[PDB]
This record gives sequence, structure tokens and C-alpha cells, in this order.
Amino acid sequence: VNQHLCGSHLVEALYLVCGERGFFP
Amino acid sequence: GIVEQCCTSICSLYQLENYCN
Repeated sequence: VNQHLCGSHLVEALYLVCGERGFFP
Repeated sequence: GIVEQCCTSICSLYQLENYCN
């Protein structure tokens, strides 16, 4: 599998792992 | 920054989590 997280994919991953707590760039 | 660490290269959960509020 592709393990890189770019653009939309990165945000989604951040949403997932950081939760509704949210993420800072 | 995050895209260099995670997009260009591959990051782990741990590294990713370093950018959660």
C-alpha cells in the first residue's frame, strides 16, 4: 500500500487520528 | 513541515499525532 499522505488524504488522516479535538497545520 | 514529513516521505501515527490540537 501507498503510505504517503498528501492533500485531502492528509487532512482525512489528521481528522481520523486527531479527532474532533482537531489538528493544526 | 507536515507535507515534507508525511506526504513526500512517510510518517508514523506518532509523528502525525504531533500536529493534533
